[PDB]
Amino acid sequence: MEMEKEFEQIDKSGSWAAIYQDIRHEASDFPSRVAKLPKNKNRNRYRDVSPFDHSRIKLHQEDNDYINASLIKMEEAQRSYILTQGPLPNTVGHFWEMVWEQKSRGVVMLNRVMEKGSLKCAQYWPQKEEKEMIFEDTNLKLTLISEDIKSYYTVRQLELENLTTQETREILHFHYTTWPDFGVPESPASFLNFLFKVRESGSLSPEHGPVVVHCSAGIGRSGTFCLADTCLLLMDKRKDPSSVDIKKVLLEMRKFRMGLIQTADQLRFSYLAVIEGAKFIMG
Ligand SMILES: N#Cc1ccc(O)cc1F
Repeated sequence: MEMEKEFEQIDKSGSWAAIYQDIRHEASDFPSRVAKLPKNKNRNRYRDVSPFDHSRIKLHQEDNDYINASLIKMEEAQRSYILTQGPLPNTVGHFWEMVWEQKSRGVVMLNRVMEKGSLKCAQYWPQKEEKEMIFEDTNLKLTLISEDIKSYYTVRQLELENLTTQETREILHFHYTTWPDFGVPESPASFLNFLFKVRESGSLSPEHGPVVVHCSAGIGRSGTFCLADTCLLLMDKRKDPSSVDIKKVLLEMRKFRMGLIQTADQLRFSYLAVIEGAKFIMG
């Protein structure tokens, strides 16, 4: 079926939970043996969210190459993404090592450091220009260059220096700051505006390594971001945009990382975002 009318048909019939459970039943199951080794317990935020072995990002280190991060490669859309958990106190250096090694231009953050009164990820970037951060375990230095605070999101320019080679690179930090503590946003308008700002920066384009996207677990809000982006790109590329099937795209993405889209409300919100976004691309 088309999307917008499949949408109204699920709303009128109140069957979002049944649709979402079908997706969960059909999703791929692949091994995640490296994630579950005992030496990696303090590298995982949640015991039930792990990268598959076949798609995990490897750190260029001979001691321990593990990080909770997955490469999502979308062949028809010609887009790639790295989805990862919010960094932990003992993985902030690994996080920036990955950004460096994979040649990423942008980092997309969809959570606040504290939500619901608890810490959802480490304070992994510097908050003042004159107070830089040094990660001694991976030999990297990170400096805040500028910050632009808007009503729904903040954009930061950062400098990452590889202290071994003295090479430097500019990284863009796109921080969506207004996702509610419970539920999903009422309108997709500010999320779409944010997606378009990431696109306009070059961070999603083939001349750079894959964008790094995270929330707390790296599957829920993060899944919504890449699902919406890929669906809108396919609608631009194809002769028949109504042929784009969001449930099929989500199942393809779940071949590369488990659990993408965590609730039926997040599924409905993804439909809403793609529907409204398709009108702005042209309406
Ligand atoms: N990209 C892409 C893509 C194309 C067709 C499909 O059924 C699912 C997909 F993710």
